[PDB]
Amino acid sequence: APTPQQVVQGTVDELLSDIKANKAAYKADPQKLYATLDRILGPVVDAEGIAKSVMTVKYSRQASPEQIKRFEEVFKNSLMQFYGNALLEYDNQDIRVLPSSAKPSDDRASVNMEIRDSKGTVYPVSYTMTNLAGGWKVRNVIINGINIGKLFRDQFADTMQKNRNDLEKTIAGWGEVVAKAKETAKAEEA
Ligand SMILES: CCCCCCCCCCCCCCCC(=O)OC[C@H](COP(=O)(O)OC[C@@H](O)CO)OC(=O)CCCCCCC[C@@H]1C[C@@H]1CCCCCC
Ligand SMILES: CCCCCCCCCCCCCCCC(=O)OC[C@H](COP(=O)(O)OC[C@H](O)CO)OC(=O)CCCCCCC[C@@H]1C[C@@H]1CCCCCC
Repeated sequence: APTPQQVVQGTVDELLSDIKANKAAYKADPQKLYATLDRILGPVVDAEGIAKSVMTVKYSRQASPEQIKRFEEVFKNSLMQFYGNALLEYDNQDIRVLPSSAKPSDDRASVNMEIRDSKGTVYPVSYTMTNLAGGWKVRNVIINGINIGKLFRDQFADTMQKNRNDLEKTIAGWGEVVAKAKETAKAEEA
């Protein structure tokens, strides 16, 4: 069986080489890029675990499985809509998966990497992995010190309090949280 390090390295190599070979077709049709993303990342992403992680048990247990699913989709689709093109504009950059001692039989692990971009500007990116029945999957992403999972966890709680714990209202507006997540991170970084 593979280790979380290999699952990361393999996914990075597969996705980057796939984008490089088809960079022209994706720039012309983003729906093709979105499909390839779902095909490559889908198997290695714990979408339901991430959704529940952002909602917290306090709110997920007030939601139906059909509702949690609809929250996954708004999350996925909005992430691709506002941050999918980023994988095309700068796929010329370098990535380095840093060492790790995690074994395949482990139940949890964190895999760190570095992204050298624009003349060598390095930001760390970390992936919190969890070993499930379907193998190792991403459960959280930390970027340059910003716990993205906790960021959305806080935004979800703030929006739920404003909507008087209306899940439907929160889901119908979650696209706007994702769209602003980048500046939300920049402000929290300065
Ligand atoms: C169940 C279904 C699963 C499917 C889910 C779909 C998920 C969608 C994926 C969305 C990807 C997010 C990219 C970050 C966007 C960003 O942040 O916006 C530009 C950035 C800002 O930075 P910067 O401050 O320079 O520019 C800002 C100026 O506006 C200031 O003026 O820059 C860049 O382009 C850097 C891009 C480099 C990223 C490439 C790294 C490797 C790729 C991601 C894969 C690896 C995944 C492996 C998974 C493990 C199993
Ligand atoms: C439900 C489905 C989930 C699917 C999960 C799939 C995993 C995909 C993993 C994608 C990793 C991409 C990392 C590149 C970002 C970057 O290289 O950008 C740095 C800059 C900060 O550094 P700067 O301050 O610019 O440094 C400059 C000097 O300071 C000058 O002085 O931009 C930023 O802020 C980055 C932060 C933007 C926030 C958007 C988050 C979207 C992203 C897709 C993930 C989230 C997945 C869900 C998480 C829930 C647990």
